[PDB]
Amino acid sequence: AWKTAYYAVEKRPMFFEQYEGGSSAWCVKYQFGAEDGGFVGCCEHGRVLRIG
Amino acid sequence: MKIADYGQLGEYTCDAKCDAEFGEPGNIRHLEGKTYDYRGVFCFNRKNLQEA
Repeated sequence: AWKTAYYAVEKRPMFFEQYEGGSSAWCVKYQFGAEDGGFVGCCEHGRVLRIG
Repeated sequence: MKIADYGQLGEYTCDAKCDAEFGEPGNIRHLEGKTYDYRGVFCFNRKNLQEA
């Protein structure tokens, strides 16, 4: 019964920045990143099936 | 002062390259001169000079 067995969390959307450390007047370098996470909720709200 | 040279700066480069080089800058010189002296002396005998 998802929406209670597992949660998904996001912090900020993707961002793009130009890097002056390697950006000559005839070149460019771009940097990007993003953050997120997730954590299991109730352990009792799901089951798994397997062979045996 | 005197400008001895102007030096070479910049050149035509392949477009694919992403940087440029340092040239050989010019040269400036400091110069100075001198002034000279002209001198002399002559003498007379008073009676001879007065009677000539």
